[PDB]
Amino acid sequence: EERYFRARAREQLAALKKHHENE
Amino acid sequence: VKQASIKQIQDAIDLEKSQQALVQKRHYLFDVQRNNIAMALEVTYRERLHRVYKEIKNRL
Amino acid sequence: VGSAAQTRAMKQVAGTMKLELAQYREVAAFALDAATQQLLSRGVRLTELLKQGQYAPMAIEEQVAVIYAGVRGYLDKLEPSKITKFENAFLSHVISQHQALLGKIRADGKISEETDAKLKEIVTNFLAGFEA
Amino acid sequence: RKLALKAIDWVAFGEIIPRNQKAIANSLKSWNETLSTRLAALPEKPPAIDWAYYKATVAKAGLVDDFEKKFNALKVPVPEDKYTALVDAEEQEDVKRCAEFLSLSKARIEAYEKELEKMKNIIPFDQMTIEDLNEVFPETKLDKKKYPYWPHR
Repeated sequence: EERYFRARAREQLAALKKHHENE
Repeated sequence: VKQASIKQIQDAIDLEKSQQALVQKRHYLFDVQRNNIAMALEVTYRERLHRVYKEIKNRL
Repeated sequence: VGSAAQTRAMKQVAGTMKLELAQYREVAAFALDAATQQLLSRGVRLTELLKQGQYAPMAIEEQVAVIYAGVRGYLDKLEPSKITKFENAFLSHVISQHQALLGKIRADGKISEETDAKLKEIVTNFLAGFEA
Repeated sequence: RKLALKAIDWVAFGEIIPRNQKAIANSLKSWNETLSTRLAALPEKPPAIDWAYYKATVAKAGLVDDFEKKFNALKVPVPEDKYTALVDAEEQEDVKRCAEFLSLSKARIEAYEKELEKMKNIIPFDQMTIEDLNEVFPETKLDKKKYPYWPHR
């Protein structure tokens, strides 16, 4: 569980940065 | 074709000049040899004083 | 005690080692490369640093230096099997050739910008020279 | 005893000619580090030989006084260096080789400078004829006789 949920946070942060930069 | 020839000549000159520098600092090896042999020789000299003093103390 | 009685210099390098080991323990036991491989690569190095011999305690500043070398990542390339020899040789060399540096840390009680500048050069040079 | 050694840069030390000498340098690293560690371990000053006064203070002092008189007559030899001349021997040969290398390299550099200067000065190819291009660069020849093209086909 630690590994699997360590993997997704990078994608979520990258998409947050892209969304905020876009608008 | 002409430009390529120019590049080749420049590369040869730079290679020779670069190789000149490394020759200058060749002195370091001899210093290492000298220091190693001198220190190694003095180390055994000190132990003799230590040995003689200890041998003297035990007898008393 | 909450580290109320502890030298200022040691806190800087120990508070950061706490997090490294806490995050190493929660993942690196399974009876990717971006996060997981680096995490246990650092953790296996950090574990080996804490081993010690018998009848030979150390002064505080030497521990500060040896932990400072590990925490900053200067030893993330060497194979973990050879860390102890590096520790011993580096400690002997630092004790002999750099007696003035330790007194600065002992007297001040904390690290400084000049001290931090000196330590990186010393560590990189000795690491380069120490490959045997 | 007192020592006067020379500080070295091992990073540049590895740059010196290592061919067929890697093993020698590897041994030298061990010797240089270990001998320094051993020297630092023991004090250079001689140990405390003040026991003779203690022996006088010690109740058993009488014949020990004669033995101390013998003790003051003790002498310790000093080893003599033998490899010092051998190290100095190779330096002259290395210096001669370096001088020869410098001379040859400088001659080659001057020749290359002349050739580069020749290459830089060049006609803009509009006034050039076929022969002058053969002068500047090697080009076709007449080895394939009885041909209207001479291209090696």
